[PDB]
Amino acid sequence: QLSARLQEAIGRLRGRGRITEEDLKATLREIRRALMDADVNLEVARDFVERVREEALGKQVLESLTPAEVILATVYEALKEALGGEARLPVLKDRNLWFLVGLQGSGKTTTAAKLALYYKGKGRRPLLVAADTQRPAAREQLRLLGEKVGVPVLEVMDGESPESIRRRVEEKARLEARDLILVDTAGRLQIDEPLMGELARLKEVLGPDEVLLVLDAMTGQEALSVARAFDEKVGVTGLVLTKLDGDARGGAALSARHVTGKPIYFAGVSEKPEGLEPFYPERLAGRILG
Amino acid sequence: AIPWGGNLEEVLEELEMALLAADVGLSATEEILQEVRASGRKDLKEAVKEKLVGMLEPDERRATLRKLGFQKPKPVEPKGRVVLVVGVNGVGKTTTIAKLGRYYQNLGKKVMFCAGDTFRAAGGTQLSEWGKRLSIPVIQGPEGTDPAALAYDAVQAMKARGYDLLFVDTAGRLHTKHNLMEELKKVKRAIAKADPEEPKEVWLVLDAVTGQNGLEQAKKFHEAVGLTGVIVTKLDGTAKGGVLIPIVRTLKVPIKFVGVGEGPDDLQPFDPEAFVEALLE
Ligand SMILES: Nc1nc2c(ncn2[C@@H]2O[C@H](COP(=O)(O)OP(=O)(O)O)[C@@H](O)[C@H]2O)c(=O)[nH]1
Ligand SMILES: Nc1nc2c(ncn2[C@@H]2O[C@H](COP(=O)(O)OP(=O)(O)O)[C@@H](O)[C@H]2O)c(=O)[nH]1
Ligand SMILES: Nc1nc2c(ncn2[C@@H]2O[C@H](COP(=O)(O)O)[C@@H](O)[C@H]2O)c(=O)[nH]1
Ligand code: ALF
Ligand code: ALF
Ligand SMILES: [Mg+2]
Ligand SMILES: [Mg+2]
Repeated sequence: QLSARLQEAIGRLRGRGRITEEDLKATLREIRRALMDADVNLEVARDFVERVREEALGKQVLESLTPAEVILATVYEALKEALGGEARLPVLKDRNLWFLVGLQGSGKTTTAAKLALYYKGKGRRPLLVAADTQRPAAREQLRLLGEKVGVPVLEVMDGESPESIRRRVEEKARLEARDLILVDTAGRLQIDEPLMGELARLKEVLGPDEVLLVLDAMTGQEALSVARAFDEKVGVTGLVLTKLDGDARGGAALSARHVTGKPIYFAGVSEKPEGLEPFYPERLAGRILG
Repeated sequence: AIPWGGNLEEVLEELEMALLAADVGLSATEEILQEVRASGRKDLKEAVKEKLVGMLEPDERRATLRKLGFQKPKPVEPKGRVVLVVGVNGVGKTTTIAKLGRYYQNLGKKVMFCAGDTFRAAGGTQLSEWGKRLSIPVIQGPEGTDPAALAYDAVQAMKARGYDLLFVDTAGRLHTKHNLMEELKKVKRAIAKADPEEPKEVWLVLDAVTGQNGLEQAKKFHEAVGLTGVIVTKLDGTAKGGVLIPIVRTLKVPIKFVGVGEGPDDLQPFDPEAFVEALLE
């Protein structure tokens, strides 16, 4: 399963007995390069191999008779941990309101319907909220998806205030006894201050319990910078990684976790409402390294 | 920024980290740095800019006039009447077609849209809304209709009406899905079935935030349908669209336009120099 590059780096060192510190640094340099190829941000990839270095030495890799096995195990182990360790799903309570936030076209509208269907199946009574008034047909988009998964959709009006939104949502959720409110917000640049302000004010007024950063698996080096800005300017609580049905390696997930420390709750694995899975750190660790 | 005028080693070290942060990739970054190191020039700034602009140029004449110390723009003309727009999910294909329509209606062309995303919820309606806003006729069908059949009807309608340009939208698809790539191929043939000369342009849409997967997108779509052009969207963001360097280097597909917003005017013809400048900013 391992990548061409890493098959060589570790293969080199098998059967040689003990290895030198130079051999370690040479290896860690190849792991670094491999992570950058897997779209891990370059500062994060630097820090990641420095973490590996400490752990490998803390396993006395210099004295080991199978040090290439030690190194490779420690990469697999450190990357799994850095991606969250074990599968972790959100903890729901009696009242639940979540935002879906992020960059343009990352999969927020589609993911909202996926979550609605997922939680419907678990006795939740979701409400979808079409809060994107700019993207053409965006409200019809979520309405059609809502109809497919058998979940109601509240559609925000043009120029409607957050206060008026809170009001109509509180009203419908109560009158319909709905305990999972899914707010689909428009994609925006992390540097677009008025729109990042709009999102912070919407958070301020609506008080979501979760704010899910929807991140496309093919996102490159800006992932760090994007995750940081959303979390500083708005405050993120969790992550959804989309388009994992592609062949992008998904290194942006490590960048996002590195700078935010937030869990990656879900994976998106198709265009259809069924295409949702719990996220498994180990599974993506393998993907990044393969 | 990159501290030009610093010692050689610090300049090259910063340039490496710049290209890598710009998503240019390990391979291409290595390519560029070896030759900048080899060609040994004091004017590192001018030497790098020349080479980068050089990959992103299918044309030595502009470089010739540049280095002769002479400068002209000139609007992008598609080679034929049908432009087929392709790429993966959420990259900006529909939004970009609307921008092209605004761009060409401003040059006085008769433009038609084919709303060929018959898969995604409101996939066709979305382009329909843009057609209304720009007063551009839109050929569309119900969700689930064969996009090849629709593409066919759209070329036929374009021909019947004496229109200059037809932009065929297509549903976003991942390049790992062979059946969707074959469907894409089938849409292309449907076009040629209505007019053998067409499509003269096949334009890939590429999102600027995309890292190294963008090269795999370009290779795989190229193989399926033959790219003639590439549009890079969301360049109004912090990302630099660096994966274009490996794309143009390896495939030699020209960059047609850049997308810099969510409105209809937020399109510009590609400027290799303004791009390289921003890349190293
Ligand atoms: N293949 C695949 N496509 C996805 C996934 N999630 C979203 N998409 C597609 O990506 C495109 C952008 O999605 P959309 O939800 O409209 O983006 P938004 O602007 O974030 O709301 C749509 O064509 C979706 O079908 C996924 O997990 N896999
Ligand atoms: N900021 C910015 N957003 C863009 C650009 N091009 C497209 N988008 C946005 O990306 C999202 C998805 O684009 P869309 O045209 O639906 O993608 P498609 O799935 O390829 O048809 C929408 O929110 C667009 O407005 C651009 O150049 N800049
Ligand atoms: N763009 C796109 N189209 C799809 C997808 N899944 C199904 N379709 C459309 O639906 C047709 C087949 O549907 P399916 O039989 O796979 O349910 C395909 O030929 C394609 O046009 C997808 O993930 N993306
Ligand atoms: F196009 Al979006 F959220 F970015 F609907
Ligand atoms: F949502 Al698309 F092409 F991916 F319109
Ligand atoms: Mg949306
Ligand atoms: Mg579209």
